Amino acid sequence: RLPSADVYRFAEPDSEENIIFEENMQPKAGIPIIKAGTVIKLIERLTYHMYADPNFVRTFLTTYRSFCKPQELLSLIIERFEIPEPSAELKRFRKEYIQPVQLRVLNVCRHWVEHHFYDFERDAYLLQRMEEFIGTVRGKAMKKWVESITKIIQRKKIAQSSPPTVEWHISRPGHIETFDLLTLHPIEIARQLTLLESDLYRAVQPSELVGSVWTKEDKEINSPNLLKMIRHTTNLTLWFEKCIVETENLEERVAVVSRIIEILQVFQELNNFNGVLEVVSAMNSSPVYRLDHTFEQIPSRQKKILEEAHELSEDHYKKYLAKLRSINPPCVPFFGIYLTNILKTEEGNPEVLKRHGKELINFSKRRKVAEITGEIQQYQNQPYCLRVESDIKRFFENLNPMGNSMEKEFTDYLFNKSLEIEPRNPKPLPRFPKKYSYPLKSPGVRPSNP
Amino acid sequence: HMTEYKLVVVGAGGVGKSALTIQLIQNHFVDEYDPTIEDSYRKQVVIDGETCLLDILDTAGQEEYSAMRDQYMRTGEGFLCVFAINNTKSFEDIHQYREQIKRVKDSDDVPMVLVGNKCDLAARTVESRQAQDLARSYGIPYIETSAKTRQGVEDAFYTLVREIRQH
Ligand SMILES: OC1(c2ccc(Br)cc2)CCNCC1
Repeated sequence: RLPSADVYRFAEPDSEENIIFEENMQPKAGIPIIKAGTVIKLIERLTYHMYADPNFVRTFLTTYRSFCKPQELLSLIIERFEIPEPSAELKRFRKEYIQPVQLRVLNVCRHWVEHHFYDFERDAYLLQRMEEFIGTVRGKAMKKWVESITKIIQRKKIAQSSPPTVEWHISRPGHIETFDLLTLHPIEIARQLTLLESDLYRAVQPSELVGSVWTKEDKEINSPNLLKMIRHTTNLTLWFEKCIVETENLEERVAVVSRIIEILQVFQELNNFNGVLEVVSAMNSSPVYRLDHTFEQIPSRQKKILEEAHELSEDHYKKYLAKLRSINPPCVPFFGIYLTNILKTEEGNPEVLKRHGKELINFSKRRKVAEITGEIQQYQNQPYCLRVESDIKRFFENLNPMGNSMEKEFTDYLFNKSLEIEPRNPKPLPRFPKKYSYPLKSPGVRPSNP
Repeated sequence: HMTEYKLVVVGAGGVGKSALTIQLIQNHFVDEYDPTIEDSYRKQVVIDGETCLLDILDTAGQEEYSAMRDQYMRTGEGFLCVFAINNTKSFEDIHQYREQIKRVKDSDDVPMVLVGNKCDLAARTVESRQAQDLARSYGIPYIETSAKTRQGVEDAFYTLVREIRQH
């Protein structure tokens, strides 16, 4: 027997007007899947007495800010904990309702501070209230969980075998002044860029993605790690194009395209799909795509490598998607797909479902977004067994192919360079002098030492 | 085999461009959308009594991958250049989008349509006549659409298919 809704809101029974479910059950746990409900019913199920629901807690705490503010959530979980009484009945209620519920709200508080501490870093009064609440919790059964929460808060307030030998080509260790596309070793370009891109991939948090906040006016405040990651990717595509169209001599430009395809081959080996696609985007750009005299002189083996990479992107990433699903970490996924799927999930589904005239929060929409962020995180756990080279790393971090130019200015310059080096038919192909005073022959993509 | 039209949606981010394609594909009376499945971007339609398949590419959310536009744009035969009627910057960006499409396709006459989307109850800053004037200057159709009511969505897409057929 539970108290009245007039005294305790979470006692109100379930109905089609306050909670609705999906036909299926949690695959591994046999728990019903909540489709929609009121904030009171979602909070009740977040801290349910019958069973624990880690998947729902994980989903809720990731995606709740679209329908409930952090202050309002804390107020709701404090209310839930403060259970009033409605002998045999009283002793059973304390053990089958009050004790399990109070423990579940403490697990929520613990999951919140551990995995979503940003809410507290961003609102110091929210933490003041959490600490005040956690102070008022009493009981021998609670002390274990209350100490753990305090231990996390204070920790949050404070803040393998041998890898392969680093590969060198024309540029030697320490001689950063000569580092360039053709002087650094194609294997080391790909490894050092895979390390940068892997770290950029791993720094992106769900707080930057949930709510499509990277597309909104405050995207620079709310999605900074995602945008640094996209901007590096964009910079490498532009650098690859620049290298190509600024090599005016055909023989040297054939050598440039060929080396970039070797860097692609190594990105494929390393499962760096962001890198693979940086190269495919450069090759399919307007200035590079049209360079028929350059691509004709490219070895067939390399044409086929580039062609298979291009095909990953075809038919809405069909082959990319299957290839990613089949490989295991470490890998660097292409983020763009995730971004489009989160946006369209949020924009293509309603925030609310209406049942018998009452508004219900659409939780399934949120679950679908938490499914995408979970898949992003599964690839963020494993690092590459590759040694960092601090000078090569720095060279790629500081590439600035655009310079002080704006996007239009620069991409028009690249396109006008393309038309100059390979004019539009029936204009004859001019000749241009060499710019490289070192050998153009590649060392290959096979390691030089065992 | 029925004809398949590869369409590409292009436009500014942050102004609800994804609604145009989501509303086309979605059956009205079903508001449940899953961008993960093939059926979410492929639709069988009958335009002027001739059945065809529309394959629509909308990279909504990947605007910062500015060096991937050429790649994505090259997949298309027809383009929907979309702006929000409540955002003048998105309208002003159309000129460059079109210029890239022309460059990518290596053609001054690429099947294209100008779409003005009413994405929310924010105030209109782009008058119908401004967009109708711009569309005329390029020699292309202008369609206004409502993201809330589905008004104009089918006309935008069907007008593009007719532009491709009459190319
Ligand atoms: O063979 C071309 C090519 C193929 C694949 C990619 Br990716 C980029 C370009 C270059 C030469 N013009 C035709 C396409």
